[PDB]
Amino acid sequence: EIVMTQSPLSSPVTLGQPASISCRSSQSLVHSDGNTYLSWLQQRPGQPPRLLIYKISNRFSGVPDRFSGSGAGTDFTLKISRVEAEDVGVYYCTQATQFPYTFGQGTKVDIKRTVAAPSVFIFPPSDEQLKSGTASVVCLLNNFYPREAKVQWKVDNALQSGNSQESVTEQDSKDSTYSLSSTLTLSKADYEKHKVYACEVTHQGLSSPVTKSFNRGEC
Amino acid sequence: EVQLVESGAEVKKPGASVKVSCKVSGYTLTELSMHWVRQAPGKGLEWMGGFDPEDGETMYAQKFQGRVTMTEDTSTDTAYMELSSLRSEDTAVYYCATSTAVAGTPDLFDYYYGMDVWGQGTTVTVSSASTKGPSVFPLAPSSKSTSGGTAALGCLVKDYFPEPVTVSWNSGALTSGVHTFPAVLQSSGLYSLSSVVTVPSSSLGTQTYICNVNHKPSNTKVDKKVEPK
Amino acid sequence: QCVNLTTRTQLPPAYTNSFTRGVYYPDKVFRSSVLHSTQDLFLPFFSNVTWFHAIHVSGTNGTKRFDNPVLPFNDGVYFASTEKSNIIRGWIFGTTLDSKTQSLLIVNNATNVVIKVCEFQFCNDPFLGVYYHKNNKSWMESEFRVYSSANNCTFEYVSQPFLMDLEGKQGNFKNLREFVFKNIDGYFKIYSKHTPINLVRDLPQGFSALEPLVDLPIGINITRFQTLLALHRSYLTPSGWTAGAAAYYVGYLQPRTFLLKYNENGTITDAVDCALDPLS
Ligand SMILES: *[C@@H]1O[C@H](CO)[C@@H](O[C@@H]2O[C@H](CO)[C@@H](O[C@@H]3O[C@H](CO)[C@@H](O)[C@H](O)[C@H]3NC(C)=O)[C@H](O)[C@H]2NC(C)=O)[C@H](O)[C@H]1NC(C)=O
Ligand SMILES: *[C@@H]1O[C@H](CO)[C@@H](O[C@@H]2O[C@H](CO)[C@@H](O[C@@H]3O[C@H](CO)[C@@H](O)[C@H](O)[C@H]3NC(C)=O)[C@H](O)[C@H]2NC(C)=O)[C@H](O)[C@H]1NC(C)=O
Ligand SMILES: *[C@@H]1O[C@H](CO)[C@@H](O[C@@H]2O[C@H](CO)[C@@H](O)[C@H](O)[C@H]2NC(C)=O)[C@H](O)[C@H]1NC(C)=O
Ligand SMILES: *[C@@H]1O[C@H](CO)[C@@H](O[C@@H]2O[C@H](CO)[C@@H](O)[C@H](O)[C@H]2NC(C)=O)[C@H](O)[C@H]1NC(C)=O
Ligand SMILES: *[C@@H]1O[C@H](CO)[C@@H](O)[C@H](O)[C@H]1NC(C)=O
Ligand SMILES: *[C@@H]1O[C@H](CO)[C@@H](O)[C@H](O)[C@H]1NC(C)=O
Ligand SMILES: *[C@@H]1O[C@H](CO)[C@@H](O)[C@H](O)[C@H]1NC(C)=O
Repeated sequence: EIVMTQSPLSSPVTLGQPASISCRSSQSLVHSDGNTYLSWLQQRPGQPPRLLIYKISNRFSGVPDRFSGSGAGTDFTLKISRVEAEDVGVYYCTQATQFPYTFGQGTKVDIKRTVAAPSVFIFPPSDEQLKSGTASVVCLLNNFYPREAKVQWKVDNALQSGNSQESVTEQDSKDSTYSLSSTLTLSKADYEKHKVYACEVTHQGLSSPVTKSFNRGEC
Repeated sequence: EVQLVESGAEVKKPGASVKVSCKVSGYTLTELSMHWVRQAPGKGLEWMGGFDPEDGETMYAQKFQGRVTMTEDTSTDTAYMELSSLRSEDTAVYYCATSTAVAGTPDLFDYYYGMDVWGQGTTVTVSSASTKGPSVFPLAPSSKSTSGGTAALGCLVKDYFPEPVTVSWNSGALTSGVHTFPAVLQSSGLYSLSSVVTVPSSSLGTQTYICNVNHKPSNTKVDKKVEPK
Repeated sequence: QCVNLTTRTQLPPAYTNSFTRGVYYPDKVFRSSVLHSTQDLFLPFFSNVTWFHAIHVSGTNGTKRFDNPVLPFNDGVYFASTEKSNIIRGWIFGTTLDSKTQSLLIVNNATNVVIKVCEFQFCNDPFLGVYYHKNNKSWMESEFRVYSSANNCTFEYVSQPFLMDLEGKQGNFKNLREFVFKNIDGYFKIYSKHTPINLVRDLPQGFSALEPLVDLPIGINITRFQTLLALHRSYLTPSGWTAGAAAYYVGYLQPRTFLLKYNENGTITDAVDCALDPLS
């Protein structure tokens, strides 16, 4: 069965300028009776994917006419012109031939924000987390990218990695940033023996790594 | 011109069966072709089921063949999809996508393929565990966490399967600088969330903030104060 | 169902003047070349037949106007339309067009005509819907856009369809169909004709011997009627309904006296009305 791909797997575009997503295939998608079947689904975060240019080069009802399809045969291309807000999401490129359909390798776009500096906040385990049987420390890094960044935990200064799970937020609308969190998981016996807790972050957007922490208790 | 209606959440237990429903409105079920599409979380889109405007048959994704069936109640305008012997890796949002079987007039016939309208999803979840309440740990401010351009303040919730929740961090009073994540499924089969809102710095000291940790399936509407520490 | 629609437009119902139309055989007698007079109901000659516009297009951009209002049945109706595409299907004669009274319904459904008399519960804008069924692979014609429910029906007649077209001449034909309905003493009689035509729009000048189709032993009390349109679903073309373009002519009978002239074959020819002018 078919199994195409994508191109930019991202492409944080700029305001007001056009953009280009490039699809691909591994068959010839010209279905019998000669009309090929592409579509360009747009899915917002936390919403169903709507629809955009279906059947190669067309437009769907209510699509605000900035979108343009191109290509034929095996290469295809969507092209937005002079983008703005309200176009941020993922753009799948489903085929519709050979029964067992298949969707594009996925492709997210967003705003083209400059490599700004992150901001670092750390928090320790509450007083009822001290007797919970299992505590935790968070690494509230604010503003960053999920792919070329880097979040590092410094459990009281000693680089301790390998026991962490990561949760990153989306981009903001007023700022179009990217929150970043990490979940250090150790035993109850390890989390009490300490005080000067700190989270040190290194990332491409920062000249020097940050270093924001909190003293167990105090004011 | 078409509206699709979903069917609410469904937490289940491994080995059982689950049936998901989808109500059309605007057109009738005997001129649309339904396709079901999973969304395994944080991943792409996967096809199963569907319908061939040709041969009228209802193909079945090889991946889910002999494991799922699909039936259509054309009287009440709902379509049903029954997945059986649910393994651990089937937690997904299940979309009810459709199109119109042909294109045109009574004069021109194009068997048309694809998906046009996508109906809002239901969220099944397999889990070998049960339902638990909260584990709220109010992440107390700090010395230099506060007294800046903006502060930071949060609560920490681990090892729970209440499913949803809310956070808010108050009663609709706070909404500035709060960053949330997509929870998670620890290796034991439990969740672990951190919701630490970058609040303003000028408001603390005169009025502390509260996380409203409300667990509607567990019915543990605990609202913990987070006194700066 | 019951998807209301109408807009508002309507302007003044375009009037016209049928010259000599609507002479139905006022009996079941075979006759030779004689002169026959008859007091009955007829359409008086040179009358003011109203020209109603159905789905109505306007030179500018799409725009379709809908306006087939219910009309008075008075004592009898001369119905006529040209319509090369079968977009007229039938009529829904009745009293209140609701429950608590019965209603007659004629649908055409071009393989078999079928008539019912139920206590229907019509929408305020009835029409047949045409769609595609995805099984039987064939465009079916479900009638549930007309009425909600049909219970207590006390009749059901089936028969080869009335509106049998032909054309097959790429134009120049236009096949003017006429019908005359009259309802007396607990019966319901329909008279019909199909005629080739070549005039531009309006009624021609010749004679038409409308011979009877049926007679229905009903006994229903009728005082108001309407006409059924067959709108189809639009699909992937940017409600989703409204086929074609249509119009029909309506004019009401009155009791008059005519002097019909028979052929040697047994068919009429020229009808003389006593009442038109002093010469007549
Ligand atoms: C034009 O109108 C006709 C009158 O309604 C339609 O003819 C009949 O349609 C029925 C279904 O719509 C056919 O099946 C019948 O269904 C009932 C339902 O419960 C059964 O009782 C009957 O026994 C069953 N009849 C048979 C023979 O199985 C009728 O067969 C059919 N009659 C004929 C003579 O065709 C036409 O379908 C309609 N035209 C179109 C295009 O829809
Ligand atoms: C088809 O037409 C029928 C003719 O009217 C309707 O049947 C009528 O339903 C009434 C109830 O809604 C019956 O009322 C009964 O009236 C008698 C005397 O009038 C009383 O003694 C009874 O108590 C009373 N029963 C009830 C339950 O109120 C009428 O008798 C009955 N008519 C006949 C001739 O039987 C049907 O309603 C109609 N079909 C539908 C679906 O509405
Ligand atoms: C046939 O039905 C009509 C009802 O539409 C009856 O005609 C008159 O209807 C008006 C309402 O528009 C009533 O106010 C009158 O009272 C009705 N006429 C009479 C004489 O009562 C008509 O009577 C019915 N015919 C029969 C034989 O019952
Ligand atoms: C009816 O009248 C017509 C003309 O007055 C006659 O029909 C013609 O019949 C002859 C047969 O000898 C044909 O060759 C002609 O082509 C017919 N013309 C038309 C217009 O039909 C007929 O004789 C009359 N009598 C009947 C039909 O019984
Ligand atoms: C349209 O139809 C609806 C019922 O479907 C009715 O409530 C409404 O008053 C109607 N409006 C007009 C202008 O006909
Ligand atoms: C037909 O009726 C209209 C009513 O407005 C009138 O103006 C016209 O003169 C009438 N025509 C005839 C031939 O009676
Ligand atoms: C058409 O559909 C009816 C039921 O909807 C079925 O009984 C009949 O066999 C079908 N005919 C064809 C030719 O598919």
